[PDB]
Amino acid sequence: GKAVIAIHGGAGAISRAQMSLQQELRYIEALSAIVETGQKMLEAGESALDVVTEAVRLLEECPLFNAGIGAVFTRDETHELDACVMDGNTLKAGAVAGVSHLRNPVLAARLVMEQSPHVMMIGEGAENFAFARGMERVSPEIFSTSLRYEQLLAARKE
Amino acid sequence: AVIAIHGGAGAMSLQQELRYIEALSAIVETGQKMLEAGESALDVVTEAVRLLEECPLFNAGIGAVFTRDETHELDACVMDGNTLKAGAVAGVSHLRNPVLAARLVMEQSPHVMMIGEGAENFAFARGMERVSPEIFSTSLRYEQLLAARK
Amino acid sequence: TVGAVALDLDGNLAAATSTGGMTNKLPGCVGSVPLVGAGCYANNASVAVSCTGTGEVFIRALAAYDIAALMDYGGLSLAEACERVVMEKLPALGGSGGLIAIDHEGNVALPFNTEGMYRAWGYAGDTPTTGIYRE
Amino acid sequence: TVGAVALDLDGNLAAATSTGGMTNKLPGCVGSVPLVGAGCYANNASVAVSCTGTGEVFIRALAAYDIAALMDYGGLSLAEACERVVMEKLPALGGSGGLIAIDHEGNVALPFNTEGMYRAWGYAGDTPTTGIYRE
Ligand code: NA
Ligand code: NA
Repeated sequence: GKAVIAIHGGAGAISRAQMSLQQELRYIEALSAIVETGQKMLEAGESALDVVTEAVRLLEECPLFNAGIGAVFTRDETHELDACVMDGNTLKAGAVAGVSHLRNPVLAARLVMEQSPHVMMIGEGAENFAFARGMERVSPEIFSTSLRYEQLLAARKE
Repeated sequence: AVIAIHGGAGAMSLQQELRYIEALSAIVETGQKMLEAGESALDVVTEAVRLLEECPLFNAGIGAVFTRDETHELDACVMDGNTLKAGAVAGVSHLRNPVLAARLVMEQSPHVMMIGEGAENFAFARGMERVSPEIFSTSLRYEQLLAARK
Repeated sequence: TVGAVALDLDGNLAAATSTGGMTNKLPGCVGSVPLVGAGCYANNASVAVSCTGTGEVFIRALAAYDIAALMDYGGLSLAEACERVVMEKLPALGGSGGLIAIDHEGNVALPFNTEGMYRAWGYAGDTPTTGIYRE
Repeated sequence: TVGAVALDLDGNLAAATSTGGMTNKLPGCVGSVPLVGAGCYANNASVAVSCTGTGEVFIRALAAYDIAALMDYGGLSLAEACERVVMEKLPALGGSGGLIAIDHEGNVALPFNTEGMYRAWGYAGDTPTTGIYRE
């Protein structure tokens, strides 16, 4: 077939009523840049696997989307992140759940895939594996944004 | 109405084999009796797996294998083919019967799966007992660890 | 939740998914995202899928593998497998959300049963399409 | 790793799976046992399955659900499905182990590709069968 990428940044209660065009455009511009980067890599002959990794790493970096930077808050005002990646060729996969000290959980998940005999690692166990592979440790404070903190307060009582 | 159980698949005196056979029989017999008495498939697979956890011969609850760091990390899951509800815990070290914790997740929470301390906190906050992970330790499985490292 | 699926020029499929989960979530809970066959699946013989929505449901339904199996075993088209899971099976289990999928033949589907899904897709050497709302 | 599968007098299937994992395992590792459709799956429409063995491979092949999808969508007998997964697809990914499965008609299958699976089964008010080694 023709080389192709699809991305998403989440489904649910998005109301036309609730947004301005300027607000909408911030999401369209983000989505367009990430899919355009993947279209460029695909066109240069990069693998699906490297393409889906960088796309999800960019959506993680993008503070508009609930992954890596801009992750939602837990009831304890922490962040706990999960990611997964699968290679349709080799049928190999990797995943992390419950990680708070890894900036790009889809990269930690690629690391589980490519540098371990395992598909899934969780918590400090997953973190300690990644740090041992030279992945850098962060504070979970790096993921915090006012937008997502505001949503937290709005959802609860003080 | 029927039950199957297993105690795991892998790579002996007769007396020794017989201990495994005996354990398996008593548990399949208990499950058959429950079925006959009209008990739910759900309650029957729970109790069968609880009895297999309690049996030190099998790698679940009491008799759990050792990690590289000589600790115990346990996983369980249960699924009801009627409602298609499910519950699972992974990486728990202070719950005697991970299958009962999996049931609790299925019944008392909106999530299918909880992990680690957060799985444990959910359970304790709902009256499930905290145990020392030492209680899973057996001599047979320790020596299998030392064998493995060699 | 965020995700990507790709077919490459070599004909390889891949899928990736990532999330911070639900605002106010219980520490230690795990939705479909990191679970192969629930939130993420790819197989060169069928489809690459990345999922977003009610984790409890996406797990119970094995949303992402269900697309694969429905195609591989069922003989459904991608459009058919996507409608079946997202518009029928997931709603009857109480599931809301959607997914992105690319099949081995390079067909793209972005189904969702919710009001919106932040999404984009493009063929290599083609202009991209973006979306928030239905249609 | 231990498991049980059951059909009751009301025609309900259920499955349960529990483990310590594998000796010497890297801390924070998670195999098929806690992952719905990998180590554990029950649906009254198809089958109940509990799996034991190479966790990574049972996840990648979604063994437990794959039995159900092969039966439901593929039209395989429980026997044919179990033979395909445990004898062909699991070893094709470099995995060994087996599973216990009961379909909604109450067929029983206990396939393994290993030297041994500690296993036992019986219809209600029948004497149980037990087994360690092959045949
Ligand atoms: Na982000
Ligand atoms: Na035991």
